[PDB]
Amino acid sequence: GSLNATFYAGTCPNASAMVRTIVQQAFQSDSRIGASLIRLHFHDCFVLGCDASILLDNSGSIISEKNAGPNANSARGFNVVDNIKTALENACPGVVSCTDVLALASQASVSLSGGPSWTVDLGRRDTLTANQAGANSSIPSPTQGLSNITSKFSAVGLNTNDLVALSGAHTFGRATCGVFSNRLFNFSGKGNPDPTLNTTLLSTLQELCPQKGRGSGSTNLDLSTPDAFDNNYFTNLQSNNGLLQSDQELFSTTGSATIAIVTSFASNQTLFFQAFAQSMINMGNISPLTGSSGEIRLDCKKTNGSG
Ligand SMILES: *[C@@H]1O[C@H](CO)[C@@H](O[C@@H]2O[C@H](CO)[C@@H](O[C@@H]3O[C@H](CO)[C@@H](O)[C@H](O[C@H]4O[C@H](CO)[C@@H](O)[C@H](O)[C@@H]4O)[C@@H]3O[C@@H]3OC[C@@H](O)[C@H](O)[C@H]3O)[C@H](O)[C@H]2NC(C)=O)[C@H](O[C@@H]2O[C@@H](C)[C@@H](O)[C@@H](O)[C@@H]2O)[C@H]1NC(C)=O
Ligand SMILES: *[C@@H]1O[C@H](CO)[C@@H](O[C@H]2O[C@H](CO)[C@@H](O[C@@H]3O[C@H](CO)[C@@H](O)[C@H](O[C@@H]4O[C@H](CO)[C@@H](O)[C@H](O)[C@@H]4O)[C@@H]3O[C@@H]3OC[C@@H](O)[C@H](O)[C@H]3O)[C@H](O)[C@H]2NC(C)=O)[C@H](O[C@H]2O[C@@H](C)[C@@H](O)[C@@H](O)[C@@H]2O)[C@H]1NC(C)=O
Ligand SMILES: *[C@@H]1O[C@H](CO)[C@@H](O[C@@H]2O[C@H](CO)[C@@H](OC3O[C@H](CO)[C@@H](O)[C@H](O)[C@@H]3O)[C@H](O)[C@H]2NC(C)=O)[C@H](O[C@@H]2O[C@@H](C)[C@@H](O)[C@@H](O)[C@@H]2O)[C@H]1NC(C)=O
Ligand SMILES: *[C@@H]1O[C@H](CO)[C@@H](O[C@@H]2O[C@H](CO)[C@@H](O[C@H]3O[C@H](CO)[C@@H](O)[C@H](O)[C@@H]3O)[C@H](O)[C@H]2NC(C)=O)[C@H](O[C@@H]2O[C@@H](C)[C@@H](O)[C@@H](O)[C@@H]2O)[C@H]1NC(C)=O
Ligand SMILES: *[C@@H]1O[C@H](CO)[C@@H](O[C@@H]2O[C@H](CO)[C@@H](O[C@H]3O[C@H](CO)[C@@H](O)[C@H](O)[C@@H]3O)[C@H](O)[C@H]2NC(C)=O)[C@H](O[C@H]2O[C@@H](C)[C@@H](O)[C@@H](O)[C@@H]2O)[C@H]1NC(C)=O
Ligand code: HEM
Ligand SMILES: *[C@@H]1O[C@H](CO)[C@@H](O[C@@H]2O[C@H](CO)[C@@H](O)[C@H](O)[C@H]2NC(C)=O)[C@H](O)[C@H]1NC(C)=O
Ligand SMILES: [Ca+2]
Ligand SMILES: [Ca+2]
Repeated sequence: GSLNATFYAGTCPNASAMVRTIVQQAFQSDSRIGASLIRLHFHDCFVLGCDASILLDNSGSIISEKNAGPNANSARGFNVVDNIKTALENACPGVVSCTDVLALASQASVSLSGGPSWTVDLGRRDTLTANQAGANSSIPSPTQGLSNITSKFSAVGLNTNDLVALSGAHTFGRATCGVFSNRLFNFSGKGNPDPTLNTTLLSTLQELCPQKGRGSGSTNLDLSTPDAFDNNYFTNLQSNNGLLQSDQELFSTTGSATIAIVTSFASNQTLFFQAFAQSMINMGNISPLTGSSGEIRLDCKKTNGSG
């Protein structure tokens, strides 16, 4: 419905700088926050479009996406999002959508982490509903395999190029034992660890995530540069060092078109950065609410009139 770069030009011209300022503050105490923030945009877009559905808390009317499988005890940064919103509301009351906040924060997070900048498209509007069931089914799982994951991307209009570049977001941030422990001991019922997992990594992960353990351990998505936004994620894959089954599958899946793309990104960081920016824009374009559909939420946690 034609999101555009200049949507707030009249009404909140400095929105981008303001978001960036808050995200930078946030980074001061939490190295992980930029990663968590971009993930929220991803999880937002993949369920009923980039409509801030994910942000909504439980109520009598709302069964929160926060409780969905991919989100529960995993998704994070909601308080920081509130802090960004509070700044915007103070400068430009009633203007900037939560859906837009997520898009803007994503760019700030990458740029602040040494990554590329891109021109965020704006004009999204905030949903009055959540779709927990959609979150359970629409969002890719790390263990469902590349074909299913690729279908899930297609399903929202994102192609293989998009999939590989976007997977590059795993260049920063963290993962809990449970999302990758299937690799560790009895992979795919084989009785052995995933052979595509670098044995050096395997050994440390095994210690981190003991087989009859509680699963509290957490580690870096990118063992090379856990916080910098760079192409090391791709180089890692070349060395069997991708963390998630879904990560490594991009390189190790015999005959996958993904392999050449990863190699290309591994060779040329600039190329990866350019592709990542375009892909972020593409993801950001998924099924927006626009015009007078939806609302501008005053508090991202709640529909207007609920708090
Ligand atoms: C990026 O996306 C933005 C959102 O779509 C664009 O801005 C919107 O642009 C429209 C105009 O096309 C703005 O609409 C108006 O809103 C005011 C009230 O707030 C109305 O009074 C006004 O209506 C009168 O003018 C009409 C002519 O346009 C008459 O036909 C009408 O009878 C009235 O006399 C008008 O309301 C629009 O009228 C036409 C309808 O088709 C339309 O449904 C109705 O909304 C709108 O306010 C604005 N939204 C925001 C948040 O700014 C944006 O467009 C550019 O920037 C704006 C500010 C305008 O200057 C546009 O002319 C300009 O193209 C766009 N930017 C780019 C580069 O694409
Ligand atoms: C790594 O993961 C693998 C997957 O879990 C696992 O593999 C095997 O898993 C199970 C073993 O528990 C195998 O299933 C069994 O198959 C035989 C014969 O086909 C059945 O006789 C078994 O029945 C059992 O027998 C009684 C009846 O007499 C059952 O009532 C009872 O449930 C009992 O479990 C059993 O059958 C299953 O029974 C329950 C049904 O709901 C299932 O549909 C049915 O399959 C399975 O054949 C085998 N799969 C594969 C791909 O190999 C690995 O376990 C191995 O180590 C041991 C635990 C031992 O089970 C070995 O046989 C396995 O090879 C596991 N490997 C490691 C090291 O952890
Ligand atoms: C979407 O996925 C989430 C996460 O799996 C569903 O929520 C979870 O559902 C389970 C079981 O229905 C709850 O669990 C218990 O865990 C045991 C299962 O191994 C049960 O035997 C035992 O009864 C426990 O009470 C989880 O607590 C729950 N997890 C979270 C974070 O909320 C979710 O399911 C929805 O919510 C449930 C509470 C049920 O009401 C479901 O009917 C309901 O569908 C999934 N949501 C949708 C729309 O599919
Ligand atoms: C590493 O990746 C970067 C980015 O993808 C490559 O540089 C880009 O190369 C493209 C060409 O494929 C180049 O393309 C456009 O811009 C032109 C106008 O400026 C336009 O006329 C043209 O139609 C294209 O749309 C693009 O500008 C450029 N991006 C940047 C930021 O420089 C890079 O390419 C190598 O260097 C470029 C300049 C070109 O000479 C290529 O032929 C080279 O391959 C990649 N390096 C390597 C070794 O592959
Ligand atoms: C298991 O993980 C190991 C550690 O990451 C990995 O070894 C390392 O592989 C890299 C890549 O070749 C080596 O790096 C040099 O060269 C490139 C130049 O482009 C640089 O980017 C690097 O920074 C570095 O200069 C690195 O030295 C190497 N470390 C050790 C101790 O060997 C293992 O890779 C082995 O298998 C291949 C990937 C191949 O590269 C081997 O040479 C390498 O030893 C990795 N094991 C497996 C099976 O993937
Ligand atoms: C391609 C399919 C994808 C799968 C299977 C996947 C799965 C996962 C999993 C399992 C985690 C760890 C969750 C946890 O341990 O709590 C995670 C974290 C993360 N995801 Fe992905 N994801 C995918 C795509 C994406 C995309 C498209 C983006 C952004 C553009 C993204 C950004 C992130 C970030 C930054 C983290 C770390 C978050 C943090 O530290 O808070 N992922 N993802
Ligand atoms: C646009 O936004 C930026 C950031 O919020 C504004 O600049 C900051 O202004 C404060 C207040 O004096 C300073 O403490 C910061 O050091 C500044 N940060 C940066 C990155 O510049 C800026 O003034 C805003 N411009 C307008 C017209 O409102
Ligand atoms: Ca959504
Ligand atoms: Ca990195």
